[PDB]
Amino acid sequence: STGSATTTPIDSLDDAYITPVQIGTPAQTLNLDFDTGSSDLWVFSSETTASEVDGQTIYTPSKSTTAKLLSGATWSISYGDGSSSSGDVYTDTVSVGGLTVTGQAVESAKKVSSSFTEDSTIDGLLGLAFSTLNTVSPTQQKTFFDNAKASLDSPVFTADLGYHAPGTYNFGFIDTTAYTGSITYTAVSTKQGFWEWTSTGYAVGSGTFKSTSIDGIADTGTTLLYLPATVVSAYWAQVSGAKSSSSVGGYVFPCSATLPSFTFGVGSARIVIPGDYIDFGPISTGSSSCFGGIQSSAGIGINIFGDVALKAAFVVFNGATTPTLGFASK
Repeated sequence: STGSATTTPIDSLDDAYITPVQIGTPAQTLNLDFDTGSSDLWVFSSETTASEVDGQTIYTPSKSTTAKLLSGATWSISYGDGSSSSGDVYTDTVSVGGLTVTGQAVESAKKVSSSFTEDSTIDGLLGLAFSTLNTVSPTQQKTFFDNAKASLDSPVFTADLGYHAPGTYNFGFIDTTAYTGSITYTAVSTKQGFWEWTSTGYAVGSGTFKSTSIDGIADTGTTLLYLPATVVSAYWAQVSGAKSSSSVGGYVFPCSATLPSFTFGVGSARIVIPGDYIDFGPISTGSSSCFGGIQSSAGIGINIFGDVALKAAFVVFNGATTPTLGFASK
């Protein structure tokens, strides 16, 4: 089997991407944030504290003939941005782009933090990291991908995120028309539960390539590119007037700037992030100070190849017995 679904930016900055997901019988379609940096499929629901729902579409398990309470199971998750959610668990039928999993754990939120409430466009998350990170207790649950894997034509999914435009998540096949040149594959460590890999270096603009190992995670659920302070300083030094602002919470730059590209290495291959992808617009409405899309990972404890990086590539998440990651230009 295979699946193919379009993923759409939630706003004009590509802050996140939503993908429609069918849950239950009859189908209830919710727009979920596919997150290769976590492993829980959770939704706003009829059980979510009413004051914490503000515009989201909810899953109502009592209206699904295939929903079953997973008795005794609870979940609770905290994300790198300080947001969080928790609740109980149902199993139900879940379909993405025509690919169906029966008995998928659907984690129903009883509580969500303010960041989730305030984002009317995201109805929940669909985790695509390794199932070892799933938070369901006392019986850990599998991701949608883990459940689908044996049925797929090939044990893979691909992320093809757009810049200010829709893109595609495919399951079970590689669309050879969706990228240019060849796909370069690179080793993955699953030791921390992430799609963790090592970039071979970087370049800023038209500058020379610096060969240096950068360990990090491929994370569709993180907006920006978070890299070591040395690398980030070298990038922003090429932008007149750019500076790290403790008050804003990162590097800012004059909105009048033209940003240089940023290249990262995948083996001997190179992925080029155009300068415009690194612009996250005014820090507040009407400001001439703009927020940068490349930020320091110092104090996160891990480097994160988030959407800024991933949207410059066609990315293969290969879930074979020994997982790997593939990157192609597009």
